[PDB]
Amino acid sequence: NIGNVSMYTVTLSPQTKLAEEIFAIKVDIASHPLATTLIGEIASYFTHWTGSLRFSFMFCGTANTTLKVLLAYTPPGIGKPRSRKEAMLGTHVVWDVGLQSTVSLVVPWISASQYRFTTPDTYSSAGYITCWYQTNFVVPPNTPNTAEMLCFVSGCKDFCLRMARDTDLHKQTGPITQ
Amino acid sequence: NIGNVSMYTVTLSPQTKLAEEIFAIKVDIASHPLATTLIGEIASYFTHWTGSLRFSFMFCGTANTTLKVLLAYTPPGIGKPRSRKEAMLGTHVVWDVGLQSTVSLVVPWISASQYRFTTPDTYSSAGYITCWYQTNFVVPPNTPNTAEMLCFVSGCKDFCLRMARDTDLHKQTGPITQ
Amino acid sequence: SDRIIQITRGDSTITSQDVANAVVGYGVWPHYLTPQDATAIDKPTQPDTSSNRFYTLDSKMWNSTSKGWWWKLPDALKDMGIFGENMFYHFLGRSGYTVHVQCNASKFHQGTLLVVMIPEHQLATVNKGNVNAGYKYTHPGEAGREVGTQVENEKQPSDDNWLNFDGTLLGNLLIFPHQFINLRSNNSATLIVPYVNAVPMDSMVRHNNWSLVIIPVCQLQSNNISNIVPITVSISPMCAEFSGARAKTVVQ
Amino acid sequence: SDRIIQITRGDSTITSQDVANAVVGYGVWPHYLTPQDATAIDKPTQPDTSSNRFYTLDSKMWNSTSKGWWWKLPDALKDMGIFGENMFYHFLGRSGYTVHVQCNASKFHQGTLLVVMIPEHQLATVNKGNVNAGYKYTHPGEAGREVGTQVENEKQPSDDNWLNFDGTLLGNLLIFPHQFINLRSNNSATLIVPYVNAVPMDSMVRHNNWSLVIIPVCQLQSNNISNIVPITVSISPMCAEFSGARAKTVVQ
Amino acid sequence: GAQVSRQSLNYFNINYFKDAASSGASRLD
Amino acid sequence: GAQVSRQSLNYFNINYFKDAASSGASRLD
Amino acid sequence: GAQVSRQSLNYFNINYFKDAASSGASRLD
Amino acid sequence: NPVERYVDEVLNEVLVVPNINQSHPTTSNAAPVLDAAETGHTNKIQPEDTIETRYVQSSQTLDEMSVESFLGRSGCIHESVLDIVDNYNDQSFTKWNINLQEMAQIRRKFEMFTYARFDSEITMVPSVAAKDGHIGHIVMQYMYVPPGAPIPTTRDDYAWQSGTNASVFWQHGQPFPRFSLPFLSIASAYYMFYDGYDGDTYKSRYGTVVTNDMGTLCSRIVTSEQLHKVKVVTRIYHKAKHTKAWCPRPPRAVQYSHTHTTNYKLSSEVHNDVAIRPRTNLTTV
Amino acid sequence: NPVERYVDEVLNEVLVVPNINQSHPTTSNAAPVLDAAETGHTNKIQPEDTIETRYVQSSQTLDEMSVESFLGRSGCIHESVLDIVDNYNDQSFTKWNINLQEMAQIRRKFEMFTYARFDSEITMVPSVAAKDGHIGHIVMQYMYVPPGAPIPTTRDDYAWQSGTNASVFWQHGQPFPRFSLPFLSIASAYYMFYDGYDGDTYKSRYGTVVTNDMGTLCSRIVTSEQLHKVKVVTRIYHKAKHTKAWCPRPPRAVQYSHTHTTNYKLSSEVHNDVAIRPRTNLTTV
Ligand SMILES: CCCCCCCCCCCCCC(=O)O
Ligand SMILES: CCCCCCCCCCCCCC(=O)O
Repeated sequence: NIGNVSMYTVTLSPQTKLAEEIFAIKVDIASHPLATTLIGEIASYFTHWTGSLRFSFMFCGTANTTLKVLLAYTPPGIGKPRSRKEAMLGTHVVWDVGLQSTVSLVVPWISASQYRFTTPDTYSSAGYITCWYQTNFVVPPNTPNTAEMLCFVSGCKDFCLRMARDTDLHKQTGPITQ
Repeated sequence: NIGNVSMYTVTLSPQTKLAEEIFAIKVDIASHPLATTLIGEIASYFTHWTGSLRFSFMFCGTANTTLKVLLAYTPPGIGKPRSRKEAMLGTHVVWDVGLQSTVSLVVPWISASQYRFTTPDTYSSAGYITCWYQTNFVVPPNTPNTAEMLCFVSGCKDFCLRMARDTDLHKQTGPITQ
Repeated sequence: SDRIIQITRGDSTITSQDVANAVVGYGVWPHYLTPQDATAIDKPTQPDTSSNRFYTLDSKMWNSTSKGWWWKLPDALKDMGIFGENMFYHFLGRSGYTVHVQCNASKFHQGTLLVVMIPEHQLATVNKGNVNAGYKYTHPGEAGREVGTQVENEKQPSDDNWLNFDGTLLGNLLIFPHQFINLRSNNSATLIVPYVNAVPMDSMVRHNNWSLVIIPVCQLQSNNISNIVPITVSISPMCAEFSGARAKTVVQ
Repeated sequence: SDRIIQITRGDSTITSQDVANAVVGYGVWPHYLTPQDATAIDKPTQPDTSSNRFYTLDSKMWNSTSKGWWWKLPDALKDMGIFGENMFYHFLGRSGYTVHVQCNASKFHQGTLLVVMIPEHQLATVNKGNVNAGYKYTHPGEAGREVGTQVENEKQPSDDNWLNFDGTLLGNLLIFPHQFINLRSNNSATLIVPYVNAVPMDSMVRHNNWSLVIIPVCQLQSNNISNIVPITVSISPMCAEFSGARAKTVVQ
Repeated sequence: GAQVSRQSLNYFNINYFKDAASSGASRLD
Repeated sequence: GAQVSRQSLNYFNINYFKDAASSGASRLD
Repeated sequence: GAQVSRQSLNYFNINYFKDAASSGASRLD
Repeated sequence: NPVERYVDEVLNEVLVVPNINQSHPTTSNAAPVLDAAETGHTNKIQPEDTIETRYVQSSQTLDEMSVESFLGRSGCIHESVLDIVDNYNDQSFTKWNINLQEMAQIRRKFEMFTYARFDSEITMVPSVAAKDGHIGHIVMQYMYVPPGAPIPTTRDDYAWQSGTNASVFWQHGQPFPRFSLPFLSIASAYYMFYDGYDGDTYKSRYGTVVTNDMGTLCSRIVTSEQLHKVKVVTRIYHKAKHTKAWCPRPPRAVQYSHTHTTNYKLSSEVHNDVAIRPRTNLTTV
Repeated sequence: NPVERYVDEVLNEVLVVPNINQSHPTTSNAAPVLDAAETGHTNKIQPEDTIETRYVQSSQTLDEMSVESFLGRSGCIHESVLDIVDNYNDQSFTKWNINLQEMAQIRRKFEMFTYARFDSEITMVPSVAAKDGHIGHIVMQYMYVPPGAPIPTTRDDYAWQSGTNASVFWQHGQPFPRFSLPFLSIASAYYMFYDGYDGDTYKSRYGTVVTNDMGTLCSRIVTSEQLHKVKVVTRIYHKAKHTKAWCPRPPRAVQYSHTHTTNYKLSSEVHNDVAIRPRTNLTTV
């Protein structure tokens, strides 16, 4: 998908098995795939971060396509949830698709220390955010059986970066000439 | 003409074709032929300039010689006018020769940026000033059929130079000895 | 000095050191249309300095046999910068003018030009029944018309200067805003005219409000005839405003 | 209702019964240049309603394989009525815009367009050394550019939508004034942008201040693909003013 | 220049050169 | 910063840099 | 010499040597 | 108080971040978590709205994230080389067309904005390499030649007289040279990007090269020819001061290839050209 | 206010330029554009009088165009050479008849006025070239010998005692020497030009050589003879301070040929001797 707009979309569709997993990524602001987002790029210019993160999702199926999804944040000290039941025991939002296309899940700052390192460090790995089918993707007849979802990220009022440093998300391997 | 006083005069005479072009030069204060004028020499000691320019012309034919001329300033973003009609669409002055020998055309500061480079630079080339016959050069019989015109330049109240630099209008290629 | 004049319009300034005062047509200075006299209800566009500036037409040559010249407004300015564009993109237009006619010679020359601004100069045809002057002939543009040259055609208008090209005597043209350019006295004429019409605004494409007529009433004479003596016309719209925007009208 | 919108500009009024609010670029509403920030000293011309009106561009067809489209301002309006005339008769121009992108489908359709207004969108070339995008390629006019069609040439700009045609990632275009046209939610996008530049006025012929980029981030899909789904763009200048009048510039 | 403040905690914001470009980093806000 | 005291024995506790980490050893108690 | 001004923005125009020729560039006007 | 503001500067607590307030369970028809990204606005929902938060006093400050701070660090922009190999007269002087386009690190930071206005602090780090053993007495001259001023063509060119141009003379053993430059543009701000040309033909130049002419830096070893050859490398560092920036933009995602242009190269496997790391699948963290 | 004037100095806004006011169309028998250059006066017409201008607030300042600024930049006026070749006693010292006539750049600027009064800041840049490898310990002595004082004829001449003359001793490795000199003339101002002689015969001298005697600068390497030969070049820089100038004049249009004289050389094709570039014709821009 890299090199294509499709790298930004997640496909949803009618499921035959219940509570299927849709996606899973680390919450760490400068880890992949969050790294190249604007907030991830800026975070990569600093050594420490703190605060809550705002993850938003916009459903892009037809207006007659319905769906309920469960977005969960799993605080650290445990592996990523292996099932919806395991995931919902943590922080989560049950999203019902309707007139309003977008939902937001806030990943609260839940840490032992006041700050965490922006670069991939065990001790300060913030946890995971997973997505699961709460009910199912449903459509009337004569309607596309798949739909896309867009994912956004930004920082809440308490977000903050500290200790300026050079980024490792960009390099120079030769002279830049005229 | 260089090396002769005639390099400072422009000849006028009875025309057989209407609206003939008399002269055309760039308005850029440090470009040629403006470069060696006093204001051009001083401008050559600075990197930037701004403000309006005052161009004056003194007719030197006999007191019985009449003439009407059109002096035009063509703001940039277009080539120099190829005809009087094309030129008069810009800023101009119709000069009628009479008891008062001199006329002045002001080249207003019409620029995108607050300043321009004094050295010949495309992006900040200020435009052109052209001269055309408005009617014709007319004289009674037994009167010289040609006459000279002198051209002057100076800066208006808003003229200003900036960023001192060494001039390229003078050089030293060897030791100056005793 | 009362012999001198400087007229500044937009980015243009015109001078003359030998004028004969100036004329303000019917004593009314041009002004924008007021809401009491307006009829069209859309907001007018007023180009201001980009249209209210001097536009110099093609010069003409005056010689011992010249019978005259005439131009019609706004037709003469149809191809003049922003003013011209506006008169074709809009259904309606309204404007006043400053007409400055230029002609210098020498003090040993003599000649007299009658410069007149005629409102509704409805031209006639001669010996052609009820056939009237064709559109093309009354819309010559900045080139205007040189009386006594045009090779006849059926829809061609009258070319009789003594009958004002309309069945009235030349001697009475003085009842219209006018001036004379008498070579021994002045080298220019200046006439400022207001908008004159029975409607507040009108089509600038099919209605010429004013006509500039220049007739040499006293033959150009001198003992140095080889020196060409041109006549140049510079016209500046005043308070130009347009209404009824749409695509650009293309004539012909 | 907050789903409805009516935008009136000059003699034009545009409506939409399914909008997603509107965006005002950087929170600044367009306004005329003040004397504190001005530099050019001649009096500006302000066409007002004859230039500050909606101009609708050529429509484009959106299909399952579309990679995107982009236009540059003021280039896209270079041939649009009075606004277009003014940008070529004057050296300097200044203007804000109201961009209204239109695209309706059906409730059984799905698709998402990312509509963005980028200031100084300096395009890149790919694998061509220091050779930059040629003037002609960044001045396509109202036709704009259809990403993924143009047959390559040396001075041809990048056509990589995921790299914003300039070496940056598509996902971050949201940092610029933007909206989305998500077929299940809205059938139009509205963006009002002010004049943005490091100088108060500039050449409208050689400097494109804003670029309108439309990328389908979610493929158009439905069970009635034979029905064509166009995308139409209507742009209205705001507070358009020009300075430095002269002859009309002719490009090429 | 010396922008002497008072509170005693006196603040001495000194500008050693006669050009604005010469001073150090700007204050925030 | 200059924390000027008075008693005359004037004390000039000067902080030459704009960061707390830059100052010398702390006072006791 | 110290030509101390007041406004608080205090100006300290100091002349380190005892000859006029030693001072820096002159003020304008 | 100019003294209370002083304390905040020393402690770096000028820009404080909001506290988190205690929240409670809710049951309402007002759903803050729901919105519409189509509007182009970011949902302003905060943690108190999605979970039951405790009260926490924030002590974090945004001072270090200020634009002044971000662009206020001195970075290398040029590495001038004067290598005496076999001809002192030709190799003892050089010139450089000044710009901030040749070094990726600082270029990328400034290019995160469309326009920027600032004064510049230039610091120079010269290092003399003794190729034959000794360095003798090295004295350097760095002259700023604004566009238009005569550029020296020999090491004894009259232009080195510097009768008007600013020149900095450095003596080996003395501290690193440094000077300030005021905002230099003929415009109100520097263009980090420029979607325009210097004309309207197929041969007109495109981009910032059109608007960003800063003149030339001419250098020379003042010392006359010495027996032992040296290689003097002067590294130029730039730091923005009293900074303002406008219209933020996406960070450079691929390597730079040339100055004053956004051009880039792409390989057959594009994932190698960007910092994005391929994921095994959607659910593999 | 001495504090408000201080702010203007820092911002360089002491001399502001006038604003442009809005103007309107006019029809009058008063024609400002018309005048008579024969009077010897410049028409004072401004843009508001020839076109319809808008109102614009000027922010430009003339500070940098002041005489103090124009002549207040340090430029090279001399390059003293002490080259040890084969005789230390003869080659380790030299002298120079002081003047500002030998370097074109600063000479031309000062010569744009007829008279000038100012104090001088002299800065010296010495550079020791190691011809044989080492430079040892170089100590220099620069002595100002006013006209009349004994001029040294050997490196150990008693005059080097400098019992009254001012001498500056520089040690290699220490910063560049610098000192100030007060306006030195026996008159009220320096003559940039002098249409006079030092007598009334065919053999009397003409020009500024008659009025501008500034004495001599005598230099020597204080260090006694060392094994390794060196070439010490001391470049002298001058900057005017607290300046006043009178009666501006045409700038030098051709190269200078000699000191204290306006003499010049002309080739067979004079357009090569001046900065004027031949035009194809009157209408070719
Ligand atoms: C002796 C070198 C002068 C040092 C460099 C000064 C740089 C300041 C100008 C910044 C303008 C940025 C635009 C660009 O990319 O060229
Ligand atoms: C050790 C050198 C003393 C440095 C030079 C001082 C120059 C000041 C005198 C200026 C008078 C100008 C007249 C001239 O051209 O000779």
